[PDB]
Amino acid sequence: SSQIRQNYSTEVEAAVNRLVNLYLRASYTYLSLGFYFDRDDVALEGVCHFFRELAEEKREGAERLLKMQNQRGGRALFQDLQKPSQDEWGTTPDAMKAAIVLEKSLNQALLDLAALGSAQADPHLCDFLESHFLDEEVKLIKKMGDHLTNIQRLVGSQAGLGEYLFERLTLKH
Amino acid sequence: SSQIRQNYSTEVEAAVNRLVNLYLRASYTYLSLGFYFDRDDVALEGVCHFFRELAEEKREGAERLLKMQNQRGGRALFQDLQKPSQDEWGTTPDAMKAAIVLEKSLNQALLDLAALGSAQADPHLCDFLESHFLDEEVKLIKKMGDHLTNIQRLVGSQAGLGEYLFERLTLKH
Amino acid sequence: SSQIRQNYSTEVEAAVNRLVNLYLRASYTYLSLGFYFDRDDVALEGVCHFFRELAEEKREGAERLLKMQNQRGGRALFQDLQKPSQDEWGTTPDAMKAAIVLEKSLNQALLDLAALGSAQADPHLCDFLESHFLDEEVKLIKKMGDHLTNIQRLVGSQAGLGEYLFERLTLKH
Amino acid sequence: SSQIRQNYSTEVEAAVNRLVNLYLRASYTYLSLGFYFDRDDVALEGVCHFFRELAEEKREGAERLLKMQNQRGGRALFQDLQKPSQDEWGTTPDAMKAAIVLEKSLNQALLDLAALGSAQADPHLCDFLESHFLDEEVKLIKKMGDHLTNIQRLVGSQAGLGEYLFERLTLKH
Repeated sequence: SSQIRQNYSTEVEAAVNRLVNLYLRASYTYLSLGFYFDRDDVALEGVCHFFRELAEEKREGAERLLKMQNQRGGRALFQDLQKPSQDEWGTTPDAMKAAIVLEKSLNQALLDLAALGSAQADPHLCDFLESHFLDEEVKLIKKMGDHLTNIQRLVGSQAGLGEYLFERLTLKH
Repeated sequence: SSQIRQNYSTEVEAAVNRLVNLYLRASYTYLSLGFYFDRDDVALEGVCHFFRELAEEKREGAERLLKMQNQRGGRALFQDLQKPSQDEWGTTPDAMKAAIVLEKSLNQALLDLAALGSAQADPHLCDFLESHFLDEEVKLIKKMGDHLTNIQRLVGSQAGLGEYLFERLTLKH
Repeated sequence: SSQIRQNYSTEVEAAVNRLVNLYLRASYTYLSLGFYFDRDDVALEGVCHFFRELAEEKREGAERLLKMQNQRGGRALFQDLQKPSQDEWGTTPDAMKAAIVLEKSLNQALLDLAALGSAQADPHLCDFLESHFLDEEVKLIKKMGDHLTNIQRLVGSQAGLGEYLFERLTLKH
Repeated sequence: SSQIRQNYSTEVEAAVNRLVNLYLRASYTYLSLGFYFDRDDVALEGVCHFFRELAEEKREGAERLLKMQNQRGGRALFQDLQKPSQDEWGTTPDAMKAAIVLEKSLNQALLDLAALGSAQADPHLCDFLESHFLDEEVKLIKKMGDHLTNIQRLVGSQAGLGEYLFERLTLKH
């Protein structure tokens, strides 16, 4: 039951639950990406840390959504978290490309929820999504695109050398 | 006169004045609630302080609206502030329920103004309302619902004991 | 490939992957438990925080296992994370009982891995499991049993009052 | 003579003496590796320091074993320290490979002693070996494998450039 629910549609409530699942799935994907780069036969620790920090960010996104669900008087419903799409993630550009695909899919889900909010005349969604979700997503995707461009520039020259240099000189330690 | 008014409809200007009256009326209601709980035959000071702090918040809301009215080149018009709906506010759950009804009515007024802003293509209202009003309202109502649930849980067990414990252990001192 | 794997059986490698899945599933279960207690019609925030902190601990356990998997030259393989067993978790004693069942199942999995390590003459597992896993589990289960005993003592007297008092006076804020 | 020896087999006592010799031999090998990289016609100082620090670690391991030998009432017996297997150590990947072979041989000796401890029902060996020896060895070998993977990635691109970059950007100064 809820004594507080007001102007909160069943459609939005369901979309929010779906988005929680998407963020948690993304977090899981990033966990797998991070540990792949920590393999002794891959050993690019800056990439390990980059993806692990993304896993944390996506889990935090999911938690923000769940907190909002309860604030509005909606009810969290969890579904299975499907395993990541790959067991091994190939080269650094392969992984960065996969990350961008993943982020674009999350962004589209956010765009769809924003549209739904407008269609349902639910202006709280405007405050909720605009900064911590939509703006963060635009910023993250820009950073990922920038990273992809740098690694592509580097591996065009020499692949092994390029991947090492990117990990040492772009990624944080 | 105004040398600055731009894209600010008479409808929005009027709605803003009405909302000022609603916030001030809410502030007045909370003043009465607070002092009721300070009666020597009620004597639940945590509840006194909870409602007095709400009275302050609602007055602050009204002042934010009036500042915005002037920023846009609209003109503040004040009306009588109707006395609160009750002279005595019953039990703690009675009062918390009354507070929630009051807050839901303010929230609906905010929702109506947000809708009007969209209908009038007045995007400044989006920035203005989203955080200090719509988000604050969602957060406040969640807190009130949580409080009501706790006091209901307690007075289901034993009323006197329950009201005392809630005031001592949930409410701030 | 691995250039480092030594004395690390395929059986242990598989068991470790299974245990990662179990820890992540437990983390997910605790996420659901925590948010259930944050519902406006439940509103027991000490219980919210207790389970959320457990969710963090279980995720940390999974990450420790994955780090060890790579240290040994094994290969992480992720599977679907099955949704928690319930959508709503009943009373505080209901939830604490469910937590204990969950923890006992993790503990049994740890016991099985310890046995396997001994059977495979893999003494690194002795150092790895003993403190951060086996000892932490014993300590956690003792705390949970203590909590269950306290809430049972309280709800035997008066249920609503008992659950409120436990949340206020035992659980951390 | 000893007035303290209890549950300490002659087999374990002998194995411990052998392991002291193995650690000291490893320390000696690392001394030679370090100074090879300090040759003016090699001049990779990060590699000098990496191997010198390993020489220190192995000597410390030997000293820990000797302290334990006396704590148990066993008697240290020293044998000749055979000279390292090479006078010159080739390329950085050549040396890193040689280090890994060396470490795997020490690890196997530790595994054998752990097995012997279990066979002799000598549980003090469990506490003694688990962290400072078995866990340290797993961690060290992971680091070495990671290093080998990075240098292999680099020298696959361009050997001279690769060895220089690894020394400058991976190894500590």
